[PDB]
Amino acid sequence: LTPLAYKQFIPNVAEKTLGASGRYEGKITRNSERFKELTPNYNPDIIFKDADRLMTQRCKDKLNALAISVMNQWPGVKLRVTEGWDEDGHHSEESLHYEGRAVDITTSDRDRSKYGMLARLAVEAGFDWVYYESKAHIHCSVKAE
Amino acid sequence: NCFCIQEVVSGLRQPVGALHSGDGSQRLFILEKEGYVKILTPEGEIFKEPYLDIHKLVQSGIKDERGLLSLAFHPNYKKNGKLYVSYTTNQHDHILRVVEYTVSRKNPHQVDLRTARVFLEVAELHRKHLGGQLLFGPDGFLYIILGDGMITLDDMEEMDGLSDFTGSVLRLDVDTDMCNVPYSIPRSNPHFNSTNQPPEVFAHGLHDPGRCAVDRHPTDININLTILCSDSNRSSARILQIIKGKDYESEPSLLEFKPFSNGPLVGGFVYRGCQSERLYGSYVFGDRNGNFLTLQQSPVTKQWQEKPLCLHILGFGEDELGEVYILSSHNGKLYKIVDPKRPLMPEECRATVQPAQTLTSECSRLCRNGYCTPTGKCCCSPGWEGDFCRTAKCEPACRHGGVCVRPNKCLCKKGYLGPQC
Ligand code: NA
Ligand code: NA
Ligand code: NA
Ligand code: NA
Ligand SMILES: [Zn+2]
Repeated sequence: LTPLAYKQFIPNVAEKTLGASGRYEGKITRNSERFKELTPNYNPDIIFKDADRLMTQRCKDKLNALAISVMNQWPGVKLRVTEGWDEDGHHSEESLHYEGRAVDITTSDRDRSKYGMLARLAVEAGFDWVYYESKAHIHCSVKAE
Repeated sequence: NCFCIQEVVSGLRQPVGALHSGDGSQRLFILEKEGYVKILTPEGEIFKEPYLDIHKLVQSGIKDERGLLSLAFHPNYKKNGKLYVSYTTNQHDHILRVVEYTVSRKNPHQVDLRTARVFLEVAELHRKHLGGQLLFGPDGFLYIILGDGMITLDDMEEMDGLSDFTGSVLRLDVDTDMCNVPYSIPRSNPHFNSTNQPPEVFAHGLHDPGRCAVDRHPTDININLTILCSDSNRSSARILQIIKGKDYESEPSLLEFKPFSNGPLVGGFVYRGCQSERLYGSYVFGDRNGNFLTLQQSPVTKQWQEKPLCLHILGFGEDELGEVYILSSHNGKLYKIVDPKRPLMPEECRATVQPAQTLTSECSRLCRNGYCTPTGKCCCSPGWEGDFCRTAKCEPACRHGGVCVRPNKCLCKKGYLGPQC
């Protein structure tokens, strides 16, 4: 397994193309009926920084599959989620974080060096779009219903 | 013992800083907070028409560091007429933008706004600790000092599209013959040819820097350039040293010492002027109340000594001759520092004023359907090729000795026919 380069993303296309995570339908709030597709992820093998556990199923799957890949990769190191669904603001419009289809992740030890390989693991985990967004975190996302 | 100041111009509109371009014209360009750059003749008069005017693009404010931040002329502006400006804009509180412009090839005293070419667009969450000071080094590369913008780690750890450039110094080679990119990265750079780090980053450790003094003639032999900054966040000063003939493999460390005493501090500078012989080589820093002081290290021991300098401040300036200026607060005016011990303009400081002339470079001359790099290369826009982008390029491209002329109209010589021959 070869790590992802800084500021590199897979697939090598725009996130909201059909090849990646697909188009963006709209922001998901609570008074919006579509809020029912979002459900908490109580995986004990994942660290939530912190309603940060709410997310779509395809996201839950890909994320749960990744949680294993991490501790399988490093000794006693878990998968850490810094941001998931955004209940309001904190993001630019049309961000998949508004649809619970996106997640920002790091390792438990905050070892920025591992981040490169982490992204790769997320790619093989089946994430529809992974992106080495910055030194501080990786951004992953999936498609919807 | 004491220094004196003489007024030069009033009625200024929220000045922030002033500088020259090194082209003989001895024009003093004055940056204004709200997005204007006015010119001051060597005589002392202000032009009617602004050199630059982008008050619409720049979103400033009073208090709040937003607005026109800094501007730096290319070392060869006399030939290429290239300049670089940093400012805040918006539509996330705002954006710190760094762009390259080019003076009108018709009028040397005004820039062609169409020649805008964006290099960096830094995301900003707040309106403090922005920085944005532009400057060139003896190496020729462009430096960019950026404050931390108060972007905590948590912020950058749970937010997308954040700078990742804030709180550090950047190194960009603007002299490139490459077209696919706005600029290139020096091999000297630490993170050059890297796969895990931003090649632009030269060093980090900044927070809320004022105007950093740039000593271009360090008293050292190995150190060819040194930059001294004053932070306030606590409060201290940090300086970055640089060697010309050195290929960095790692990050240059910022020296964090504490020379100053207690109070705040607007900024500083190193006197390179001719007017004063005693002030020569001395670092000078002042605060918003006109309280100044001088700094000086030592070849041996390398200790710093602080001596008070006898005499609302908004910024400083430096003409071609090296003479420093003060900008205070249409209330706003420019002053000039003068050493009473010597004449205002000694017989040796005299200099013939060569007026700014039109760009006569080869690129500025015959370069169409593209732009000129600071090195003179004409980067063709899509649909063009050849030295100066005159050779039309079809889609699909012409085959069998086919020559493109009209929009995608190939041209097959005798014996051939078809859309692409
Ligand atoms: Na404005
Ligand atoms: Na400058
Ligand atoms: Na290097
Ligand atoms: Na030197
Ligand atoms: Zn994200």
